[PDB]
Amino acid sequence: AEKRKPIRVLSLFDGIATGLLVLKDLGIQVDRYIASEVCEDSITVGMVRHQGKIMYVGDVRSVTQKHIQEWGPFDLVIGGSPCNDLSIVNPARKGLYEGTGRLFFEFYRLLHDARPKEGDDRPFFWLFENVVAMGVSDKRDISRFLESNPVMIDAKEVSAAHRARYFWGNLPGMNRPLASTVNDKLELQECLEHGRIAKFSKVRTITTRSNSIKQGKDQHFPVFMNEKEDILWCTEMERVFGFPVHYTDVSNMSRLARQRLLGRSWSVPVIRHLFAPLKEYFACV
Amino acid sequence: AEKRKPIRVLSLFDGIATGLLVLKDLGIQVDRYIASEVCEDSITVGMVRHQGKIMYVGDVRSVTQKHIQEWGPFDLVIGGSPCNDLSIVNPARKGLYEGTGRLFFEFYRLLHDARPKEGDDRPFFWLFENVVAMGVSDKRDISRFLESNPVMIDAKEVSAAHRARYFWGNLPGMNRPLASTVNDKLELQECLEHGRIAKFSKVRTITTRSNSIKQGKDQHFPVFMNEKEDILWCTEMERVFGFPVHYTDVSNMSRLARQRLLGRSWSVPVIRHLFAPLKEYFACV
Amino acid sequence: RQPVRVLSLFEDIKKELTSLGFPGQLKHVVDVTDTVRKDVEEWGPFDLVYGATPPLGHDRPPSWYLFQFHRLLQYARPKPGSPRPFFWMFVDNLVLNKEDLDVASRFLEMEPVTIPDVHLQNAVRVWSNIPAIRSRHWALVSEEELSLLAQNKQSSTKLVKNCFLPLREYFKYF
Amino acid sequence: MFETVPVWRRQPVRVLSLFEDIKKELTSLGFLESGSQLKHVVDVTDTVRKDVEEWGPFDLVYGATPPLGHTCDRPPSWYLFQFHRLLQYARPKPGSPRPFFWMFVDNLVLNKEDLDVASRFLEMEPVTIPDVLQNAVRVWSNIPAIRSRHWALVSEEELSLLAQNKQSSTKLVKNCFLPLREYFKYFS
DNA sequence: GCATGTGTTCTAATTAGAACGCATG
DNA sequence: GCATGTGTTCTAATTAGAACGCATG
Ligand SMILES: Nc1ncnc2c1ncn2[C@@H]1O[C@H](CSCC[C@H](N)C(=O)O)[C@@H](O)[C@H]1O
Ligand SMILES: Nc1ncnc2c1ncn2[C@@H]1O[C@H](CSCC[C@H](N)C(=O)O)[C@@H](O)[C@H]1O
Repeated sequence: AEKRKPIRVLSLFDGIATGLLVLKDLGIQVDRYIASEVCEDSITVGMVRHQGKIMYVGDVRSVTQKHIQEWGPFDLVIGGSPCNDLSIVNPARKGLYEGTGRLFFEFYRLLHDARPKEGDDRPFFWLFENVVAMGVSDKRDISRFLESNPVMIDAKEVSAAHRARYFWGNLPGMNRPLASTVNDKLELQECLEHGRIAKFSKVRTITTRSNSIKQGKDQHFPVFMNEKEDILWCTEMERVFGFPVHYTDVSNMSRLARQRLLGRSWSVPVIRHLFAPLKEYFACV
Repeated sequence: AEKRKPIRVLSLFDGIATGLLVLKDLGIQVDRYIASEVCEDSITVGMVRHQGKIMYVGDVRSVTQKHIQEWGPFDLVIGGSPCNDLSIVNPARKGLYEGTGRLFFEFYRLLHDARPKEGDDRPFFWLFENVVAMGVSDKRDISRFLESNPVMIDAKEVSAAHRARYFWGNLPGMNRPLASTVNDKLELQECLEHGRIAKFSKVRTITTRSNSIKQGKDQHFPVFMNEKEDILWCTEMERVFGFPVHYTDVSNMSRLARQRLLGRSWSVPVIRHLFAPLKEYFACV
Repeated sequence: RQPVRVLSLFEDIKKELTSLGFPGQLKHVVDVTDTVRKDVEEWGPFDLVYGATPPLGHDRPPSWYLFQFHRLLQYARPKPGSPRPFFWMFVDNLVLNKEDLDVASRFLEMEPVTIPDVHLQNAVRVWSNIPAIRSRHWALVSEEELSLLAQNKQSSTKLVKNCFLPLREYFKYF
Repeated sequence: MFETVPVWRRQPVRVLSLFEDIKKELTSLGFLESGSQLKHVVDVTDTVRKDVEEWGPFDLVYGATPPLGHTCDRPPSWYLFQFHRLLQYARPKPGSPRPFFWMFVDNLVLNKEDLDVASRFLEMEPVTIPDVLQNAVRVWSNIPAIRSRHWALVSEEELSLLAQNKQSSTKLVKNCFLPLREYFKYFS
């Protein structure tokens, strides 16, 4: 070619647009950011925090190949399908082929549709994220359909919380070790507001369940304030996840609704690490 | 010529520390800011947003004459006592002498205790706020105890909301005409998040009643958003009041708890208009 | 020893102060709502400022009398440096509930003295900067009996006028 | 890849049959010599791409859900998704000389939502082939004569009934392979 | 081993919305 | 004028908290 060009992204199960946030933070110029999402709160956050840059296309099952060919070409295809039927924290999980588990195959389908034709040299990148705490059979099958073995990355190395996640993909240097950057907050204390004391160095995996913010078998409170026990505030969960403060403070959402969004999202510094070497392949305003 | 010194403030019924916020906005140095407040949500907002500058001393009825003289001398005494038993929006208001209405006299008491003795000509400013929509005899009695008539200032002329309030006090130029500034958001459209359309120019008085955010006897929705109508968001209420965005996003408070705080609070640009002449009397940043 | 100028609020005390032998030198005001500072000042200096709640079962909130008393009392004080003797006394006939009593003590910056009449029969509470009211060790009487006295009174003055007694040193008699 | 080719230049079809074997059907129709070309795999869970390429070039990829009965060990959608996966594995390079066909057959085990998924992944609506209502099957394929012919219309209400009688528990149904005769060698 | 977990479903506690009120500028 | 209001209360929907869960690294 001649010069770098703005990146074109297909984001499946976009959530609160973590991908676009990270692309923006790395200075990468974005041509188009197409997002498949069905949750109203998620769509609102993405619409507001990114000023309508995101082209929303609704349910992933409504995305036809004709749509992919028309909206494309895409340089980057990213996503993390629901795990509420895949994660072993749900006793009533229905597995990969039932419930919301089969939504994974929608990603496999669209990735297949998005891939350049035979003889097309142009750079093409994809990333799929899901949990470690899933059945060995579901992990196997995901690997088979994606024709790749995942890389396990825990956000504890680069943030203030345990978050062991699998990442399938072809991003340059997915396998390299995570180095802490200057900006990362590695301890819970760095994430607290003024006058609050951390009782733990790192918190554990934050789910959509309210009390996932409590620690251990004993369900201890995470922080001290005025010599009294307290849970994490929303702004603090956002710092722990790596989001800007008050990122989820939209649409009069309650603590539950906010934690619901955060609990499903990616750890920002982890995505920053994975996306980092893409700025070499694309324009950088 | 003796140099100007930082201001020393006693704030009764401080609420969410609007007073301190305005003083710091004007660039006025503050040596001590002693606040009387009971609501834990209020105190928390104050502690966090001002990084623990405010010395909280608890219930106003526990503040003694001796405490005022020991913590003083004060340059500025401000306050706005509860109006839930004053405002005529309450058909079950108990009046100025019962319920929370009698808390007014606590301000009257402490104000008298904070005044310089005879022969003391040092500058001493004070401000008391309450609603226009109160009983006739109650307004009179308040005027009688403070020995002053109030200036009427509606926030409508300096912000995007109706809010007709009474202000008793001796601040330099309280009567003077109001003026628009660069950062005065006069229109609701300027207070909304991206992608949201304002149906009206101004909104009516916001109270602790959630549906006071709707307009007219027909209770119209104030905003349009993506093929549906909507109310104001917490952030947008904050902008309507002139507070910094996400000012009240603390301690996992719901929409209702946040509007409860804002519903009682001052209109920030109004307080700035009233506090502005104090820049001449005290040290600046 | 000059005579005495008295400001009387709500209750007239001309009949009690004549036996005392104490524009006329007594200003009596019934309701003090529109009474501003200049009005109290114009009524000449005062040596004694009296105020008291109406008898048990007589139109206004009980706290009103206390707040208005405080306001006019502040209007009627002398210069900071003390030219002579200034005296004030607020009297309650047990109209004030527990809340009102603590408000009364907070604003008048002192605890009340309990005045009993037995040989409970009739009782009175007194806030006063009079050193003589305070140090007299009156016969102890509590609230529980005072309450029962009030409950038995709603179904339907002497030594309180001797609360005036120790003011005789200050002014001319007869 | 649509155009018909002269008889002498046609080759014996190489067949990948998954879940159910169709050797008997294609042999009776004469697609394979009675002297033993057809690879049959029951469990595809561990089947990777290299395996399929190793299994030699294919001309026809066949998939079918197991018939009504306890023969459904896997979830009904498992057969479809796996079929799609291995089908993509076995597609010829884009400038491919020979005809390449594929077929997925449902024996009414697939519910409404799963039928919707099947049509979404194979990018076409099924064809109901009724043989009588004695028997019937839903068919996805890139074989033209199958999508072209207008068979007798059948009702879902009538078909939910056949499913029930077959859950309680031929020739024309085997004519899904008929229109393939002109593309490959015929033994008789 | 053994603590862990992108969840779901129970409660009692709050939230979000609507009815009620009428004196005051 | 007459229509607006630093509120309180009551109902159904959500919240915030807790129990339940067992295969997995
Ligand atoms: N049928 C569907 N089509 C598109 N999105 C769906 C969907 N069903 C669920 N989703 C969305 O898929 C998301 C999976 S959680 C992943 C969120 C995202 N990775 C982030 O970092 O924010 C959820 O937000 C859910 O709303
Ligand atoms: N007894 C008391 N002592 C101190 N504060 C009290 C009190 N009773 C009520 N309050 C507080 O008085 C406040 C009156 S509303 C005034 C809020 C403030 N002017 C602002 O700008 O936000 C309320 O916050 C209430 O919690």
